[PDB]
Amino acid sequence: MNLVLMGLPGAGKGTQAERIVEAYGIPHISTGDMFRAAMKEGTPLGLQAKQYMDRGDLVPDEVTIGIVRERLGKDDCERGFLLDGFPRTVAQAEALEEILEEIGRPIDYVIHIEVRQDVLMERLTGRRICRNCGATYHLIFHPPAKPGVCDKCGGELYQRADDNEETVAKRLEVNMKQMKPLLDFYEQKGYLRNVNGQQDMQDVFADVRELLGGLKR
Ligand SMILES: Nc1ncnc2c1ncn2[C@@H]1O[C@H](COP(=O)(O)OP(=O)(O)OP(=O)(O)OP(=O)(O)OP(=O)(O)OC[C@H]2O[C@@H](n3cnc4c(N)ncnc43)[C@H](O)[C@@H]2O)[C@@H](O)[C@H]1O
Ligand SMILES: [Mg+2]
Ligand SMILES: [Zn+2]
Repeated sequence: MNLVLMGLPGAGKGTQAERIVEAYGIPHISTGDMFRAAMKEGTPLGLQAKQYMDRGDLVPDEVTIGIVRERLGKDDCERGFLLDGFPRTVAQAEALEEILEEIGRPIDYVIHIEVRQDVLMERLTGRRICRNCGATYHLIFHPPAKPGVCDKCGGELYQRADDNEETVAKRLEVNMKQMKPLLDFYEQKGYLRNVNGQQDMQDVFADVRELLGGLKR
């Protein structure tokens, strides 16, 4: 299963990714994760990226496409993969089509997790993620068993620097602007599918699973 998740910041892409990866054992490729790792490690790309992320802006396309091209070629992606929050622009999506054509791993479905903007500030400011394994929690909607401790590795949870009210408002604007063109791109391709992301996380996952059920695992 060769999959893309798309959706606004806070829509639940990571939360569903965790469940898809657990159930199907495919690699999770998250450009935000990659950029945050590089930033933590202090690499030149991480430091460049940090500037955009801190503002809530997108990292430029070509560097982003580069890291994805490199990632997607690995042997662990032979039996499927899950792209989470890439592509984010039409240019990214056009480059991805070429990339997948070259290695013979074309997309099965793009899954649009649809959430209205007026619930996303509360989703993002109460988001808490594990420092070690990146497991996602929410202080209201999905708290850990023990406060501040990841249920999966027992790591400490933290608040992403970009999940602050001002940067959230920028991220929503910047990504909303990219959405209609990117949705139209894939709608024209024919394999865009929508999932209502304003349901309990389990019900959202049920809808995702039922869509994936036509694919080989
Ligand atoms: N391709 C690209 N090109 C250019 N730049 C790029 C790029 N990719 C990354 N970047 C750069 O990197 C930055 C960060 O990218 P990124 O890390 O991808 O952050 P984002 O794009 O801001 O998306 P999030 O990861 O913010 O949201 P999500 O949809 O995963 O939601 P979650 O499941 O966590 O859920 C949110 C919260 O709500 C909760 N929740 C989840 N589902 C539900 C539900 N059904 N009900 C209630 N609460 C829920 C969760 O527990 C959690 O607390 C970008 O801003 C940009 O600078
Ligand atoms: Mg994410
Ligand atoms: Zn953890």
